[PDB]
Amino acid sequence: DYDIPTTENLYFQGSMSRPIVISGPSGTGKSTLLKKLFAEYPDSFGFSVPSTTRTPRAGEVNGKDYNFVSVDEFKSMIKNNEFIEWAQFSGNYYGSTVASVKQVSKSGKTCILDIDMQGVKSVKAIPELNARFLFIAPPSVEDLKKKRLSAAQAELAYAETGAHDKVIVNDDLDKAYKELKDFIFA
Amino acid sequence: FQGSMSRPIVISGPSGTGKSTLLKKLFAEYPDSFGFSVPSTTRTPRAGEVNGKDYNFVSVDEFKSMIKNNEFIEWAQFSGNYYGSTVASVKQVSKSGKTCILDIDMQGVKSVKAIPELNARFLFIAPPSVEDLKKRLEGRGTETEESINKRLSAAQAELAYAETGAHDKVIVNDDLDKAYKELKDFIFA
Repeated sequence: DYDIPTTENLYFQGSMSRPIVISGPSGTGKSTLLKKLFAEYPDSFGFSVPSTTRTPRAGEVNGKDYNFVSVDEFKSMIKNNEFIEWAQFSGNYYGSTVASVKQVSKSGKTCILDIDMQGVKSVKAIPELNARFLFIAPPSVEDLKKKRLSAAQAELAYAETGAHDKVIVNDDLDKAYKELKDFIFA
Repeated sequence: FQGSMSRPIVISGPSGTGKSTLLKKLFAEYPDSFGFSVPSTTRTPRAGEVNGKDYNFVSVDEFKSMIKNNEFIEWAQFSGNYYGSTVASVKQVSKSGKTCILDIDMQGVKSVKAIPELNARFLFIAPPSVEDLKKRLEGRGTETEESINKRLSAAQAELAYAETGAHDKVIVNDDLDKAYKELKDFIFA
C-alpha cells in the first residue's frame, strides 16, 4: 500500500518487468542464441528505441526507429543522467535512455539490452533500472581464436568477480540455449 | 556476368513525402528487376550473415588498401569498425542483370554526382509543398514538433537544390497512384 496511484497521485513508478542485460565477447555464439530466442518467442522481447539529433531518413518513424530530439534536449538529457550510453559522431548525438528501456516494458514485452562491459557497468550505476545480468562465455579463451582478444579477456575477468546473475558457457549450442530460456523465464 | 549495362538510379527526396511507400510498391510489383548495393565492412561476421549479401566482409588491411586505392563512394568508422560503399558494389547489381537503386538524400546525391563514372540517373520525389508535408506528417500519429521541424527544414534545402535542375526528373507526390505511374514511366524509359 505504499504510493498507490490515485486520481490525486498520478504517478506510476511501481514495479515493472525486469530488463535483461546480455553481454559476452563476440564469437561465442551469443548472436545465434538471441536469433533463436527471438525466432521462437517473437512477441516477448523488444529493444530500446535509440534517440538521435540527426535528421529523419526515408521510412523512419519517430518513436520506432529513433526518438528524434534537438541538440539542446539531448544535451540536457546527458547532464541529467538520462542516458545509459551515448555517442557523438559527424556532429550528431545518439543514445539510449533509461526511459526508452522502460518504454519497451510498457507494451508488455521484456527489454533485452545486448551491450558490452562498459554498458553493464553503467546499467549497474542506475538504481531505477533493476536489471538482471546474463553473461555468455566461450568454453575457453583458446577456443575463441579463428589481438582484440584482450577485449575478450577483460570481459572474462570482469565476470570472475561475480558481476552477472548467470554465466552460460557455450560449449554446446542446445544446452546453452535451454539455459538461456531457463534464466530468462525464471 | 554482364558489364555495367544498366545505369544505377539514385532516388532522393525529403523525408516524409511517401518515397518509401513508392519504393515498396515498386519492389513488390517488380521483384526481379532491382537490387541494393551491398556495403563493405571490417567487422567480423556474426555467424548467420552471408558474405556478398549482408556485407562484403573484408579485413582492416584490405579496407585501408581499398581506401588508398579510391574504391569507395563513401566510408567511415562506426564503433570499432570500417564501413563503406564501393563503386564496384553498385556496378555489381548491373553485372547481375538488374538495376541498382540508391535510396539516399541530397548529401548522398552530391557525393554520387562527384563519381561521374557511375553514370547514375537522378530521380527526386517532391512533396507538393513544404506546408503540405507538414500536414502529411501531422497526420501520422507519431511525429513530434521536433521531428517534423527537422524534416521541414531539410525539405527546404532539398527543394532549393532540386530547383537548380540537379535531377533528371522531379515527381511531385500528391496523388499516390499518379506519382507511382510517373515513377514507372521514368524507371522503364
